Amino acid sequence: HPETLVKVKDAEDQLGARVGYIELDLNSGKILESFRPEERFPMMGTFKVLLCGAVLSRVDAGQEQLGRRIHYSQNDLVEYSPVTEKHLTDGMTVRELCSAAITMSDNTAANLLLTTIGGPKELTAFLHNMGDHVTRLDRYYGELNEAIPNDERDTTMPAAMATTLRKLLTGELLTLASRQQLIDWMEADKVAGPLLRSALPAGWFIADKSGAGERGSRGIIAALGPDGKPSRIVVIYTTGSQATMDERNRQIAEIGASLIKHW
Repeated sequence: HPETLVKVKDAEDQLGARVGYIELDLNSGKILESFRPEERFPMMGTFKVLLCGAVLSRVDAGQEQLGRRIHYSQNDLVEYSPVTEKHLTDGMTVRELCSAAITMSDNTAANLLLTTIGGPKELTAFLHNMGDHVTRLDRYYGELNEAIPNDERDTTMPAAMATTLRKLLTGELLTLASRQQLIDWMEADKVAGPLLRSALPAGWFIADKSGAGERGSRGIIAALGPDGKPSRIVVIYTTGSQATMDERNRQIAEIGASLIKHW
C-alpha cells in the first residue's frame, strides 16, 4: 500500500512522533501492510476489547453471566466514568459494563471487569495463553503514574494486537455468540468519531475501539469493510507527539482516508 505508507510516514513527520500501523486480512490473517509492526506502543483503552474477550470466555465457560449485577461505590469511581458514575445505587450488569467499557471507554467499568477476571495479571495470562506473548496489561485505572522512560507497562505491538483481535473476533477461542457480542459492542463505539469513522463511506461496516493517553498517545483498533461486512483489521497507534488531540485525530483520519481510497 504505497500511498498509505507515504501517509503513515507523513503522519510521523507531522506529529514528530512514532506511528505504528498494520492492515490484516480478516479471513486469512495475512499482513497486508505494516509500519513499525513489532515496536511497543501504549495500548491505552484499546485493551478494553481484550478485557471483554476474557470476560466472554468466562461466560462461555459458565463461570460468568452477562446478566449478573455488580454493585460498587463512590470509592470505586476513577477518572472518566461517564456511565458507571450514574449507577452507584442500582449497579450495572456485566453486559452493561462491557458496553460502557467498549463503547464509551468508561474506566471504572474496565476496573470492575478486571476484578471479575482476576486482574491485570490474569488478563495478561489469558493473552499469553492464546499465543500473544507481547501484549501486557499491568495496571488498573487509578494506580500511581510514575513516568518511566520507555515504559513497557500496558503496551502492545501493532502486529500482536491485530493478530489477537482477529483471534478474538473470528477464532474458536470464543463461542459464536460471544464473538458476535464482542464485535457488536465495537460496532456501537460512541467515542471514535474523528478517527477511522470520519473517513468511512456510507454503507461500510466498522467495529472499533479508540484509545487516548498522556505523552501524545492516541490509537484505534478496528474491523471494517465495504458493503456492511468487515473484511480487514486495522490497528494504528501513535505516541510521543506534542500535538493536540485534534492533530493526532486528523493524522489517523487521513491514514484512514488513504486506506479506504486504496482498499
